[PDB]
Amino acid sequence: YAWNRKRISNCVADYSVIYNFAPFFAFKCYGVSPTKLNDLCFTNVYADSF
Amino acid sequence: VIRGNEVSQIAPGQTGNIADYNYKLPDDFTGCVIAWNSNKLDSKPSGNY
Amino acid sequence: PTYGVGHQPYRVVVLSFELLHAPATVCGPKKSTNLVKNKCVNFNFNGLTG
Amino acid sequence: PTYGVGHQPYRVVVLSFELLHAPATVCGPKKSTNLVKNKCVNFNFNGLTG
Ligand SMILES: *[C@@H]1O[C@H](CO)[C@@H](O)[C@H](O)[C@H]1NC(C)=O
Repeated sequence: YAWNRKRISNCVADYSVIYNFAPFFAFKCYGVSPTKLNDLCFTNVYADSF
Repeated sequence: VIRGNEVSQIAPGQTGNIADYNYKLPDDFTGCVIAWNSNKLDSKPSGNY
Repeated sequence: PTYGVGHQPYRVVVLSFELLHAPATVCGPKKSTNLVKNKCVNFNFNGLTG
Repeated sequence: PTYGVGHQPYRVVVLSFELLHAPATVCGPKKSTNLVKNKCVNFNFNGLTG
């Protein structure tokens, strides 16, 4: 009910180092692909945790 | 034998660590993949090397 | 064994089949039937049904 | 209990609903509304909307 929001901006996003940080099976994405996250690149990232 | 994060890497049309430098599958692949947990036979408390 | 479920070892066996272009060597269990000619029948030749 | 994770017992309940052709008998908590006629309204009759 009080989930935490964090803004990610002005840095270099390496998505290949997420996997060895938490024990999760699937990096479930909807509009993009998890293996192609380094070639394309974005404007801003929002991280919500609960 | 791989780890649990890379089980999704054994698929045609994937990139990463296993699918790029260890084991690459063709795009016209016709076959099956069977992956099962081995926490008892392939694991040691001091670390499997 | 103290790791999470996303870092357990996983045994992987990949069965890659070659499709029927050569004479067949490995085949599944099916009972053969004597050949008939000059009659409209249903044939199953090496997995090819017609 | 010493067997693997794929040989464990699994309890299965299959809920098969048969579609509405007879008068409907089993369905849940949707509050009914009084019926008005001779007006373009949005109707919900036994689950079908229009
Ligand atoms: C979890 O994050 C902490 C942050 O201090 C780090 O020390 C630790 O190594 C991380 N866990 C793993 C498995 O990388």
